[PDB]
Amino acid sequence: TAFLWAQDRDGLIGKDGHLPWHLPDDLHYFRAQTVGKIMVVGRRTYESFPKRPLPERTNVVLTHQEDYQAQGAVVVHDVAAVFAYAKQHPDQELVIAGGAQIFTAFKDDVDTLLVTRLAGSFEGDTKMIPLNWDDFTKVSSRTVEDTNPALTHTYEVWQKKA
Ligand SMILES: COc1cc(Cc2c[nH+]c(N)nc2N)cc(OCCC[C@@H](CCC(=O)[O-])C(=O)[O-])c1Br
Repeated sequence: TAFLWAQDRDGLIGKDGHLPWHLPDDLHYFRAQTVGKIMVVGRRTYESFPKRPLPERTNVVLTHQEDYQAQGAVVVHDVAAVFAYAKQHPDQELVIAGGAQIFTAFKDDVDTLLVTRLAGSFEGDTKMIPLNWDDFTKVSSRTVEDTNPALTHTYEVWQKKA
């Protein structure tokens, strides 16, 4: 299982139910880090995607609303239904794309961290969840410089130690 996210310097992830920034290079990497996989999102992060569902992946939407309708997405109500879906498909990797209430609900079962780190600081209201960064190694780090310098970003792959 991987966590897919992008933060600012301080660990901010969201503002007012949307992204605090617009970064196109990172949302092209959101597409193709999840083209083909089982993508898990909380119900609020699903509703804030422009296309609903976004294509070519399984979108799994976690919601406590028994009646919630998302045509073409896998609508489930608890974590044990996400893993009971992921057990049915042994060839598709599980990717937890957020927000903060879903990254709490799979905190214990993550093995990889796919972080984008923005060099700047943005205003918002949601942070990334606290994680034991000492339990993971940074394997791979690739920087991309943007002509807005707050938007210069590093893509970092972390993998959990034995
Ligand atoms: C709510 O706002 C968003 C937040 C994210 C969240 C997010 C972004 N980036 C990263 N790396 N981690 C995240 N958790 C993704 C997203 O759409 C991904 C869009 C993929 C599009 C192509 C987008 C593009 O043209 O760049 C597609 O059609 O597959 C949107 Br819109």
